[PDB]
Amino acid sequence: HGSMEDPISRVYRCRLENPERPTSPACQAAVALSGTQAFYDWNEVNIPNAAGRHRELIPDGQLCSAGRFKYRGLDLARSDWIATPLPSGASSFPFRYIATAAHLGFFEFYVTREGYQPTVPLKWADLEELPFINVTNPPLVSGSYQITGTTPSGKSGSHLIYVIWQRTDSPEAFYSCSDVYFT
Ligand SMILES: *[C@@H]1O[C@H](CO)[C@@H](O[C@@H]2O[C@H](CO)[C@@H](O[C@@H]3O[C@H](CO)[C@@H](O)[C@H](O)[C@@H]3O)[C@H](O)[C@H]2NC(C)=O)[C@H](O[C@@H]2O[C@@H](C)[C@@H](O)[C@@H](O)[C@@H]2O)[C@H]1NC(C)=O
Ligand SMILES: [Cu+2]
Ligand SMILES: [Mg+2]
Repeated sequence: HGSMEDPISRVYRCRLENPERPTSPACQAAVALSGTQAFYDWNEVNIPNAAGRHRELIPDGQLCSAGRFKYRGLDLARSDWIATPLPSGASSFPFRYIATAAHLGFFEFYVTREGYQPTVPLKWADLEELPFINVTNPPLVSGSYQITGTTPSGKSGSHLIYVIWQRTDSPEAFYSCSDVYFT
């Protein structure tokens, strides 16, 4: 159980804005759609069944909810999701995935391709084909996994990082969307 902490996922950020009275316009819209309980369950954007079959089980336009109607507020294609500034072509960004319960598993990091439009629902073809980080059981430190990688280098502006956490002792996987701004 968990989600991305840095850059922070939509689901965990909206939780931290308080589901009872959200502060950012995008989270207001998201909580209005999904209701509050989904956001208190920010750590469980999962498919208990995945077994690595992400593209098969998750329809286009439902990447951020992982095809789960419960998390449909995360699929909103808004221009005003709050984004984490991120350098393009750098190896020092402190990536963090907060785990309420650690698991045996690996994390695949994907970024959106050039010419991604935040105003269009996220489709599989909006992401790069290959992950820019794939890491098995990275160090767990103070409740968060610390992950190192090089960000792809010819990027600027509003993008998204999609993190898939596939367990190795279980078919269960977790799915995280993080809004970022390359700069
Ligand atoms: C990201 O990294 C993980 C490993 O940390 C990749 O998963 C592993 O993929 C290996 C092959 O590329 C799998 O091993 C081969 O598996 C079978 C086992 O029966 C053997 O026949 C064969 O000789 C190899 O041993 C390995 O099983 C798999 N590990 C786990 C726990 O699933 C991962 O690959 C991706 O997801 C897996 C589940 C498969 O769908 C892979 O094809 C797929 O590439 C890496 N992800 C990427 C995108 O590269
Ligand atoms: Cu868990
Ligand atoms: Mg690595």
